[PDB]
Amino acid sequence: GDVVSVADYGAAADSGEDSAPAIIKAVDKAKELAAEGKNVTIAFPKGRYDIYPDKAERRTLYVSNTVGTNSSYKDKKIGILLEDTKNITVDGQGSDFVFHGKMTTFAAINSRNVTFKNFSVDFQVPTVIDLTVEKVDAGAKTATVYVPEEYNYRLSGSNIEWYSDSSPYTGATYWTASNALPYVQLYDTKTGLTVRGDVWTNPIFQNVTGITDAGNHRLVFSYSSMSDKLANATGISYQMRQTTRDHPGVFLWKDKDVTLKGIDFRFLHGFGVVGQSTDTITMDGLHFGTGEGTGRSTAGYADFVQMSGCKGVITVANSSFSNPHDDPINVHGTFLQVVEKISDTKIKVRYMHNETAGFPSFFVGDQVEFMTKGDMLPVSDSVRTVTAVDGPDGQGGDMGAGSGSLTDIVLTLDSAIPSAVAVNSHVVENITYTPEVNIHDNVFKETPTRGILVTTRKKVTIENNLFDGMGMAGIYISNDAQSWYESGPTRDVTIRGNTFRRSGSDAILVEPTNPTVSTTDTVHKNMTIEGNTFYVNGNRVLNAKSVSDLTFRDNKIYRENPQVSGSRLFRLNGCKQVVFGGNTYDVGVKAGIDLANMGASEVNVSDDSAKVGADGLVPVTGSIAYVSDDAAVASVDQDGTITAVG
Amino acid sequence: GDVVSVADYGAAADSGEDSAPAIIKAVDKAKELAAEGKNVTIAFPKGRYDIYPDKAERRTLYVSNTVGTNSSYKDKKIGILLEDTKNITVDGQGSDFVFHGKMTTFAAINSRNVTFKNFSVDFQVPTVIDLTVEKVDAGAKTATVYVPEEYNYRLSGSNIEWYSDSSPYTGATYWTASNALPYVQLYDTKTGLTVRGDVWTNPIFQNVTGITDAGNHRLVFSYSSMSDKLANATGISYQMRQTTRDHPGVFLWKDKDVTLKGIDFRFLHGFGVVGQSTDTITMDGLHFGTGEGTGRSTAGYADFVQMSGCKGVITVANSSFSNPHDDPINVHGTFLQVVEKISDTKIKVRYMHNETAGFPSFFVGDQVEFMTKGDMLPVSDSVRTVTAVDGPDGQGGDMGAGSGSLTDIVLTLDSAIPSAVAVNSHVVENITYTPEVNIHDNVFKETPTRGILVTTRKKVTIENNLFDGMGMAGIYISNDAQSWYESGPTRDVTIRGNTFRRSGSDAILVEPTNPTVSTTDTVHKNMTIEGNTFYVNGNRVLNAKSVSDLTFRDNKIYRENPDDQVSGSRLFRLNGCKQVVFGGNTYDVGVKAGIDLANMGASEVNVSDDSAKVGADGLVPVTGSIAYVSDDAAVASVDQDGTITAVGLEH
Ligand code: NA
Repeated sequence: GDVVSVADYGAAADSGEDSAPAIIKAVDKAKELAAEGKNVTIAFPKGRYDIYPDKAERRTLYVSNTVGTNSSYKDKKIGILLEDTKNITVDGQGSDFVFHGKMTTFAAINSRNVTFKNFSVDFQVPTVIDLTVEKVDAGAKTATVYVPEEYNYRLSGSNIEWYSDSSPYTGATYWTASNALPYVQLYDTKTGLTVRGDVWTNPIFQNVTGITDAGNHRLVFSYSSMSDKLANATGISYQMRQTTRDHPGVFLWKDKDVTLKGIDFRFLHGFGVVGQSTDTITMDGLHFGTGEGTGRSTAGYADFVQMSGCKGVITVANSSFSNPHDDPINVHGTFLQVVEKISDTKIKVRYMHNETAGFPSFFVGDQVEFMTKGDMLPVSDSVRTVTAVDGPDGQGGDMGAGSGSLTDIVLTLDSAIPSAVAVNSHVVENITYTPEVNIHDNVFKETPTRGILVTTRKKVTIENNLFDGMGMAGIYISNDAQSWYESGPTRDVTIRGNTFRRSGSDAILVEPTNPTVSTTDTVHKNMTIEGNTFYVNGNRVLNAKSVSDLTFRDNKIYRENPQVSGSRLFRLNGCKQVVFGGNTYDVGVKAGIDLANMGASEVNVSDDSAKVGADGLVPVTGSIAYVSDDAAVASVDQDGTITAVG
Repeated sequence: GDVVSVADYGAAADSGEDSAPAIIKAVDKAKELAAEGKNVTIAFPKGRYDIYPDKAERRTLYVSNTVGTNSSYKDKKIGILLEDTKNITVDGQGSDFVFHGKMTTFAAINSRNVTFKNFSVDFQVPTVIDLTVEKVDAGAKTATVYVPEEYNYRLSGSNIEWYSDSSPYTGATYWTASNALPYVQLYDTKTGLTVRGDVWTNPIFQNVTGITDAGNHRLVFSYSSMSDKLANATGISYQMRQTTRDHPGVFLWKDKDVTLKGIDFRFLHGFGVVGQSTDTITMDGLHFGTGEGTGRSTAGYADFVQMSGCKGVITVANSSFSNPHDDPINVHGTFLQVVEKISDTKIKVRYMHNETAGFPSFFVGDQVEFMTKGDMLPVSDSVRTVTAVDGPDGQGGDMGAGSGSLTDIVLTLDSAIPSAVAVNSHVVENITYTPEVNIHDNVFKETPTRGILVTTRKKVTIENNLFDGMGMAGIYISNDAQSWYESGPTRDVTIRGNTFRRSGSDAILVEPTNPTVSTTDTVHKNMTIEGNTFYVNGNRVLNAKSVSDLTFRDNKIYRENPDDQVSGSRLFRLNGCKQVVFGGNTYDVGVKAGIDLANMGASEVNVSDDSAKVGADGLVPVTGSIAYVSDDAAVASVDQDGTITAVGLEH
């Protein structure tokens, strides 16, 4: 089909000029051709392109999991915007896109069969400031801090004043900050592990007396007092930032069949890639991670991939994720709480978490289901179809008659709702906007939080991924109408063929946040965890709450560093019909199962070495153990309990 | 009956002279008459009697829960010893006995129907040193410390040197120490609560730069800096001591029908009242606590009452317990571990904890039962009778052939032991030496640890007691072959009509220490908790592990401070229990009448006749269909499971 080259609309490769106006003109041309029925490629002759926010498209938008209703951030600048169109591929052809200030890099709204491919994404001055403590001198009370080339600063006594680049149009500085930015997390240059410590206390900026420029991108800080934190800082990168998610990194809203492939995300400001009310998104060969040509380490200001209230198939494939400041992937919807029963067929529901509000979670024709918050179980026979929606449209206007509030949506339903549905005790899930999820052949590393969060009732496959060094659970499946109000329950989860290394916590945590644990129904159903390799070092493999038909089979559990310290490998809390079979365990791990809110009759270990209600410490295999005559023998009984240590 | 007066053997009441020799002479006379079949009273004309260790009876003795085999402490001085006799009553007639140095106060060994009554027990210089920080001055970096009159000290430099009184025979001081003794616990004079903090770090004695005598029993300590601990020390009494239990406070070994009554224990050195392999001990009207005529606060160097491997009936009645340095009461036996199967009818068993060893836990004719340590369950059909014993006799000699070790006993059994019994995996309990227990109408306060420990298969009744301020569980029922090796499983426990106030932890904790939670049989059986009152403030009422036939009924649960998602624990936790019934309990508004479950499902728990909720908070809402709420208070809406659904402000 047709090719639209940005060079024909004012944007030369490697020009040092602002390409934002030319890109708008190229997109306008592409949409003209697409409206005639053509398949269009917007091509970027390979090179660097700078994209500034000043003249970029501006839209009022309410974006899941960012800033909720906050009027100070409701307007977004968007570097490349495909709006109300179809059949357009943005082909960077290997170009490097450099964005400026605070803005969204690219976005598609109300569009179908759109693709973004083959470019890198970066910011001139990233809004996460990565400072590495290269050496500390407790005697002189100094610290030598490496400041990457990208950042601009002015020294003023004991103060350092950070600033971005400036607008070419007005000379205004896009942003400034002073000394320690609000949040900091820790990347150990030695181990490659990223963790959250005390995120609100940066030891670089504690008791500073003066700063001097030692040249070659190094500063020397001087301190009145030498705290223990600072004394141990050698080799630690302190990655600091504001936490306001003022823009999504990428926004895919009310689209259908979106593809992102072959994109190198070297830095995303504000948030990650946000899919919202979109049918089918494919993410293939994405690399979230700083390049070779930078001393920076942060690639994400927050999460990498957020798929909120989507449907169709969400695919994440052949991609890598390194150093976000929050979870790499979260696929979820939003529970809204019943706050008024207007009639048997009409209810007002409310966004209860202050970072998710202001956009539609319901359209006419969608199906919804009601849940009781306390046990997080569905109301029997509570599926209804939406026949009218009055509330925010996500752009500052009204759907239907509107609701008068960015947090409230009035729904009319096709028949009377169950009489038990009441204000505050019940929430509503849009069950039409639940996606199938296929996350396979990816690499997750340098992550302080969880690896993957996924909560959908459709088919979930998490397969052949490597999780290396997740600071919290590798995979986390919740379902929550307590703090986060993220739906929904799972019905078909397969976790297969993954490897878990250097787990900072449980490898797999299933923890819906219901305070009431039902002993007769479960929140989640039909979960299979098979063929995985778990390297363990004192944390659990599986900690699962309120799952029925849970199978853990044919996995391999190895000690990472090959009376007994560490947790039993397994914990089950209010589960039903649990089956263990065919797993292999290294000698010396606690292949045992802690039980909460349930008895042993619901756990079948007849085909496995794991022990219910005991340590299950795995002894040497066979009837004869070969032991050095200078080593001690710990005798292990048939439940995996040590009886004596010589 | 005949009377033997200590005043006829050289004792002079209120003389300050050593009465130990006169007491020995008087006991020798009483034993003569007792052997003639007479019922004898040994009488003390009312007054103060001083009893020194120098000329007191000395006995090699191995004493449960003190120092085990340690040869440095095997010999005990005993102020009043009834040995190998019967039908003797020591009647103090209201006298005050003051002991000196480090010694056991009184003891009865291998004696029948003996009584001690009607005296107070104290030490000239107690071996617990109670120091009260009365004032702190952060700017001056000083603390003003009250030192009770009873203690002797000298200051040298920034050091304080403690010393006892001196022997009247040799002139030598019985003991000395400097600065902080090894262990300290905290009595808050404001609240009456006693706790353990960092017991190995005394803030009075960190960073001291000077000590000044300020007169009237006060010292001013000066410091190079003021730690947060010391800054907040005002009104806290720091009760410090060594921990070596070199003597039992009282020792009742191999007796039958012993009575202690109307005794005021103002201070016991070394350990508490120890019953050991004794059949029936009655304790009635005992008051463990410092009197009103001292500034001291510690009454016990460690525990108050230890009944180790006894049988018959153990009664503790009408008594009070204030400020020990360990649990007021522990009734238990000792598990010994199988360490050698010599034949199908002969085994060697071993004392595994280093503070309990060197004495017999088995006698010919006793019955024993075998347990698997992992799940702490009995081995089926494993009750056997002892036909021979080779091991320590408790005073440094051999029973039978001996065993060659103070920790090891060789038992011969009447028939072959079960074949599943093996070395190390199995332990033995003497089930003959398991007592009935009746603890009633007592008061427990000012206690940093647990109130009552009891592990016996015989009938247990804990009834109409007051527990106020226990730092740890009020009642603790374990059964342990893991660290402490204290037996045994319970079969008939009733906890009735008690009141628990200011509970530092769970009110009642049942926690055998089996690492394996058997899914079939329970460690404990038949436990009824009824008619008690629990004042609660965020801790649990009942935390029970591995009990079958557990009934919690007709109790009253009140909020301790009736002015105030939700903080505090659910009131109940059950771990591997069976056939549990809750019924007829009453709960104040705002308590979490909910039940946490571990290693068990909800169908084991019958709450049909109760408000408690399984697997939910069970927060108790305002009673009735109308709630009267101030229009400046918020409403928290509570669902049927006791879970909060919303918190308003707008009603
Ligand atoms: Na088309």
